[PDB]
Amino acid sequence: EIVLTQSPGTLSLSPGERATLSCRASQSISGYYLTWYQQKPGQAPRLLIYGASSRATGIPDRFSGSGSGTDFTLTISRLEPEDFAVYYCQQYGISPVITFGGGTNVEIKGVQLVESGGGLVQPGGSLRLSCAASGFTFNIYDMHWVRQAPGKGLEWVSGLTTGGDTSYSGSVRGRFSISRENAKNSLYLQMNNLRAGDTAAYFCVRGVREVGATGGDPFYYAMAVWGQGTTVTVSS
Amino acid sequence: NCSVAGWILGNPECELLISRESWSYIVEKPNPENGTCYPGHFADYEELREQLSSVSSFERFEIFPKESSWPNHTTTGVSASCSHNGESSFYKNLLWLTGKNGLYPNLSKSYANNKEKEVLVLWGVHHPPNIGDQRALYHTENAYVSVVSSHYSRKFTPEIAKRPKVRDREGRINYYWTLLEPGDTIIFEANGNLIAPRYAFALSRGFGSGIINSNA
Amino acid sequence: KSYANNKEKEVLVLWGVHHPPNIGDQRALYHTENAYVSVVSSHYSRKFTPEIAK
Amino acid sequence: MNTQFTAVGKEFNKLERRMENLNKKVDDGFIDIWTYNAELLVLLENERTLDFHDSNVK
Ligand SMILES: *[C@@H]1O[C@H](CO)[C@@H](O[C@@H]2O[C@H](CO)[C@@H](O[C@@H]3O[C@H](CO)[C@@H](O)[C@H](O)[C@@H]3O)[C@H](O)[C@H]2NC(C)=O)[C@H](O)[C@H]1NC(C)=O
Ligand SMILES: *[C@@H]1O[C@H](CO)[C@@H](O[C@@H]2O[C@H](CO)[C@@H](O)[C@H](O)[C@H]2NC(C)=O)[C@H](O)[C@H]1NC(C)=O
Ligand SMILES: *[C@@H]1O[C@H](CO)[C@@H](O)[C@H](O)[C@H]1NC(C)=O
Ligand SMILES: *[C@@H]1O[C@H](CO)[C@@H](O)[C@H](O)[C@H]1NC(C)=O
Repeated sequence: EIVLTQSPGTLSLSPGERATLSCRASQSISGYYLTWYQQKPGQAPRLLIYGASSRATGIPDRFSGSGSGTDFTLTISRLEPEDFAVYYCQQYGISPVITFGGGTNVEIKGVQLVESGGGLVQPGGSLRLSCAASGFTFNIYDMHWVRQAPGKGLEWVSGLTTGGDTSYSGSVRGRFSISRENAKNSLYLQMNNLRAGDTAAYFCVRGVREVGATGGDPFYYAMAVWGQGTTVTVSS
Repeated sequence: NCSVAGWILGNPECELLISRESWSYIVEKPNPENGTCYPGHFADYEELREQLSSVSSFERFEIFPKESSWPNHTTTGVSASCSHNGESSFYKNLLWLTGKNGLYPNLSKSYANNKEKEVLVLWGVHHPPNIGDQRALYHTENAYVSVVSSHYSRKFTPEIAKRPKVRDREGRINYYWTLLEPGDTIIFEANGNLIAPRYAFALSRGFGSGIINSNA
Repeated sequence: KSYANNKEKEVLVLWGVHHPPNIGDQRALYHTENAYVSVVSSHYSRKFTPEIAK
Repeated sequence: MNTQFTAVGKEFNKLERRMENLNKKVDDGFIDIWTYNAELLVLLENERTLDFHDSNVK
């Protein structure tokens, strides 16, 4: 899937101010296709906006966007020091491959998952992670594992639909391996042949309602919810 | 353990068994376990059983390949009750269709026989349990389908109907089918809310063979 | 509106579909020239959208 | 007798009780008629067999 281009990776602005951010791709890419996030360093991501217009749950009404085709845009009605944060640009490829903009700091001038196993290994070695589910039906949604080096643009390691169609990146594939358990309500990621590119924080991520199930659940082509992630490192 | 529904449609817990080209008679139990994983009305169940009482020739082919039939509608979604060893799936012989990131155009497609044998075709009509699926997937509260032939034709325009949980499903898709002879054509037209054919059943008739319920 | 069985016996239900002889009844009573009914079940279901017929 | 390559049974919904109770009555009608004719045939044929033997010895 296509390379993106955020605009800007950091900005510095004052209170009582708008903020225009433009994430644009190589090709023209149809616009119920992106979703937009924030994150405080120390906190996991949070969901804000989807499909270049429309707005998530648990919300003000200030962040509002537009744009289409190649150039997608999220604008901001008002700035506040509580917003001091890196905002992200995450798109679902038709090649079923999430792609990532590299985060955009706002500087202001004057139910759940749980991860398992994050830590150290030797390089060239082997280690597994798990995740486990709480208070929903892990049957339904389309899952993704994600990585993040500290203060860097994200990278999408892997994800899988409930019908078993995998998607990895061509560099990462073969070295990582996933497996899913719905009856257990848990997820697995056995990993081998690990190098310093894997020295980063990771996240387990619950995505998309596949087609069909009982609930008061809509769907987007966005995330559903994140996990709190965990650090993984090779060293000696 | 399978139903006729689970057999014909492509339930992954039911062995498809394309190698079974023809046979002596049909064997079931009285109380078949595996009906449809996503429930729904299946009209003229009796008639299809009687039509499939017998076999002279019978086989499975790919009327519309999943590849290249539906570029402009996303094809690959499934549901989790329809599953295989605890992993989600959907019936082999059929397809969902939905938009290209919420981009539903409407369809008109068709097929007529070149094989010179008789043909058996299935499709479905979507009844969501809530409206947000309807607007989100297909982007019309309007429904209108027209499945058309010389002899048979019919249209469908459903609404939402809040049904109870059945196999963790309030939604329904009502299944609809027909025979089709050599020379004759089918058309499908729709503004969505469809189950389309991937594979269709080529056949000749048979005579005199039939159906058993039995646990022996 | 809806109903399902708690009695565990079988049930027999009736209803009707209105065809006025004039339109002033239609607008006055119900305030739609449109008619659309949907009586729905698992096995049986059907809809109705009639007009006036003198 | 002539035994066809037959399929006996059927099944129906509850919106065709006409065909259900009909096909019941139809089939039971046939079953009873074969039953009656056959049973009288066994009784009478065995009677005529006794008479056949009796006559031969006489
Ligand atoms: C094929 O038939 C089998 C046998 O009936 C189906 O498996 C059974 O499905 C029932 C559905 O009610 C399962 O009970 C349910 O269990 C879940 C928890 O997993 C719970 O949420 C429900 O409330 C209900 O208790 C039952 O455990 C299950 N048994 C086995 C051995 O699988 C199967 O689903 C059918 N498959 C298809 C593709 O039709
Ligand atoms: C048909 O249904 C029976 C249900 O009685 C299934 O029986 C199960 O078999 C598995 C092993 O195959 C056992 O682990 C379960 O405990 C059995 N359950 C019961 C209730 O007997 C049987 O497997 C099914 N067969 C097919 C081919 O679907
Ligand atoms: C999809 O729509 C475009 C419209 O430009 C058309 O060129 C293409 O043939 C369409 N494909 C299908 C499968 O309808
Ligand atoms: C889809 O249906 C609407 C309904 O009026 C119609 O205007 C439009 O032209 C249809 N499009 C196609 C591609 O059939």
